Amino acid sequence: HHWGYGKHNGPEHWHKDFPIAKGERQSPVDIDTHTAKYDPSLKPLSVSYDQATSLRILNNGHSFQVTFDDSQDKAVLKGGPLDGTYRLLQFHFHWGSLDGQGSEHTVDKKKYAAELHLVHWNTKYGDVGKAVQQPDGLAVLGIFLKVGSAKPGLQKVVDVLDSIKTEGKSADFTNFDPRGLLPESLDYWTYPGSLTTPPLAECVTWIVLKEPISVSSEQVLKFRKLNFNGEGEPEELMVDNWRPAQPLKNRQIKASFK
Ligand SMILES: [N]S(=O)(=O)[C][C][C][C][C][C]C123[B@]45[B@@]67[B@@]89[C@]1%10B81%11B698B746B814B562B%10%1143
Ligand SMILES: [Zn+2]
Repeated sequence: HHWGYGKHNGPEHWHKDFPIAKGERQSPVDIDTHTAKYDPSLKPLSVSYDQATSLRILNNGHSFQVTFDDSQDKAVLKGGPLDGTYRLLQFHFHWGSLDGQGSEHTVDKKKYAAELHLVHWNTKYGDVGKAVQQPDGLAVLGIFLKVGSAKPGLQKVVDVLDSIKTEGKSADFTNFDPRGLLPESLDYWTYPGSLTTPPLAECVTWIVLKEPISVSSEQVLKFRKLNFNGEGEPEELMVDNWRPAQPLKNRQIKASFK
């Protein structure tokens, strides 16, 4: 049992191969908006994506991901709760079988239809493998998706998903601008946590934006046509690829806004 999201290999099984699943700083979590403290010392987040170079889009058996050139400081996250500079490696999504679930973080127990993660790693550690071994190695920018109006900036992604239906498939995905996926406000919540997929490493500063983006029903329906399986294996829709909320334990969620 390679891990997944089903009855026999899903999140409640992960601790057997990855014991840190039951650790002290696991993600995602419920963001209780009334308990999160406004921290007037938190800086605005700096998102510098003007020089981003997308490379490929890939179905990895658990999500689909757009990968970027992280060999230079072209698309970087700085400021906010972070020290130093974090390079964009990839983005991917988590989504549901229906619109009432799909997000990993929840807000006062509310689930969104999907959640976008933009994954960045701290350049002081030189590469992402080294960064995942450090408590401040990664910064993941989390954006909620609700269903309503279409997101134009998402359409270029949606339109190539038919070409990466099954696990292992990839395609050229150049000149994609991730600025088109961002909401107006960069107000955020932040807390120390983990990767939400194996190996569940406790290396992430989470930055979760308050404002969701709206996507259309037709856009999310295309997510739901992807397959967890490889080509030629029984077809199993890539849906509900989200880890549930984990215990907060001894952590404080801080808000950038009043
Ligand atoms: N859902 S989420 O946003 O929390 C997920 C972020 C996963 C980022 C990739 C980290 C990795 B995985 B293990 B070690 C590092 B080296 B090897 B494989 B390579 B990938 B890279
Ligand atoms: Zn993720």
